[PDB]
Amino acid sequence: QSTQNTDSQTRTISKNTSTSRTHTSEVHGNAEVHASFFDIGGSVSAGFSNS
Amino acid sequence: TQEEHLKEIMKHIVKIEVKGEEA
Repeated sequence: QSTQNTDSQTRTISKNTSTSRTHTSEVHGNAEVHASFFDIGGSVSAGFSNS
Repeated sequence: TQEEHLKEIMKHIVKIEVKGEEA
């Protein structure tokens, strides 16, 4: 029979770097109905966002 | 100034819109 004892100390020094590039499109919509005592309106909107 | 008052009431009849950021 045999017994083994072991100790281990590890020093790990690590580097990392990164880039990233995002390209974002977007198409918005809107409708609106306004109403007052004697004033009524309506509105339609649309939006085109690049990024 | 009646015409100016009518223009002011017409301007009041609406919204100054909203401030939205999509950053």
